[PDB]
Amino acid sequence: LHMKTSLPPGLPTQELLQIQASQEKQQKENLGQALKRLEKLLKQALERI
Amino acid sequence: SELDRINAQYLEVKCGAMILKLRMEELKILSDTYTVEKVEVHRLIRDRLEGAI
Amino acid sequence: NKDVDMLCDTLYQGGNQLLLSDQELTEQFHKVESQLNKLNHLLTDILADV
Repeated sequence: LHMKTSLPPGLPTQELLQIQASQEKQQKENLGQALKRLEKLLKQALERI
Repeated sequence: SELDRINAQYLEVKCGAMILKLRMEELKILSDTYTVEKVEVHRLIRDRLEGAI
Repeated sequence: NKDVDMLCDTLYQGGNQLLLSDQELTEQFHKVESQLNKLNHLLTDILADV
């Protein structure tokens, strides 16, 4: 019953897999395209040098 | 995730600063290149080249 | 045991050192910083010449 009641806090590991997949994919999607746009502007500045 | 978000927001804020600094240097060199006299002189050059050609 | 195993595999992602940050995003930050440093060096050279 301890093994049925002493579960660690938060949603379990098999659910934590898609939890971390969703969180890391939204973290990447919010930032990587912004980095690409920044690099495009920066290389525009490089060719304007 | 918040750490990377603040990092990328800092990069987004900072890149525009040097982009606008590049713009300031270009615009200020353009301003100092042609004074009040030089603009009218170059307009007279346009007129003279047109009249010759 | 399986839960512990793929939790460790997901957090390590093949590196002995822990990878809290997204690794390809981290090297994207590094190359953005390096190219920004190169652009800043060119800009400061132009500022010195001006």
